[PDB]
Amino acid sequence: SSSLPSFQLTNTSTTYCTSVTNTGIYSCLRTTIQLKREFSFYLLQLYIPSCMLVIVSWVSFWFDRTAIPARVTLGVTTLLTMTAQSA
Amino acid sequence: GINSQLPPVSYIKAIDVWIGACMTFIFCALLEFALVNHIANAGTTEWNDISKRVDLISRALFPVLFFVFNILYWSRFGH
Ligand SMILES: CC[C@H](C)[C@H]1O[C@]2(CC[C@@H]1C)C[C@@H]1C[C@@H](C/C=C(\C)[C@@H](O[C@H]3C[C@H](OC)[C@@H](O[C@H]4C[C@H](OC)[C@@H](O)[C@H](C)O4)[C@H](C)O3)[C@@H](C)/C=C/C=C3\CO[C@@H]4[C@H](O)C(C)=C[C@@H](C(=O)O1)[C@]34O)O2
Ligand SMILES: *[C@@H]1O[C@H](CO)[C@@H](O)[C@H](O)[C@H]1NC(C)=O
Ligand SMILES: CCCCCCCCCCC
Ligand SMILES: CCCCCCCC
Ligand SMILES: [Cl-]
Repeated sequence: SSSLPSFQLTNTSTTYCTSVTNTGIYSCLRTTIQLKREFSFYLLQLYIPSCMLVIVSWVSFWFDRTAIPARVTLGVTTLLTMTAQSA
Repeated sequence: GINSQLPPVSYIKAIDVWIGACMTFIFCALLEFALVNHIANAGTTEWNDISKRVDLISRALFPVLFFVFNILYWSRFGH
């Protein structure tokens, strides 16, 4: 688990997968590990920064309606950045 | 860029604390712009000079706070 940083090995199972083929019936075992993706990364590199990006788009609601350049610059920049991050 | 050369982990790295903080100082700068500009266009001169006051305070408070942060940060992770 220490050499597996990105996931968390939650459960394992030991089963049989014997199957019938055209050349005959072959005995078969199957071991199965269950990997749960770590969330800390995606919280910090995706969710948090996107909220922070969406929240920025709101601070333009507090700029006077006359200064529209400021509003557009915010709304547009956050939108572009949103795209980049997703890419 | 930095986070791209790293494996997704389950803990908060010291790098994260430093990026996140600088992120905030810039976010609050924007917030300040809005606050200042909003109370500025208010008809009364009562708010107008308050608007001026916020800038004066910010011009010093921000650097000071950022300096304080650096001190706390480096003492905590430079050890
Ligand atoms: C707080 C979100 C809002 C939107 C704020 O965002 C900003 C400013 C605007 C808003 C107020 C910007 C944001 C940082 C935050 C400030 C956050 C910190 C200074 C640190 O984190 C805080 C909160 C965190 O818990 C959310 C908490 O961890 C706890 C709780 C967790 O579980 C709930 C748990 O997992 C954990 C184990 O223990 C932590 C101790 O302390 C710091 C760690 C955050 C770093 C953030 C980032 C670093 O690189 C990321 C990315 O490369 C990028 C481009 C944007 C950054 C960002 O998004 O910057 C980024 O994602 O503020
Ligand atoms: C792990 O645990 C749960 C509960 O026992 C079970 O439903 C799941 O199928 C298991 N996964 C594996 C891969 O063994
Ligand atoms: C009374 C106001 C004095 C403001 C000084 C601001 C200095 C900022 C320096 C940032 C490096
Ligand atoms: C650790 C976050 C510090 C944010 C300070 C912001 C001051 C305007
Ligand atoms: Cl631009």
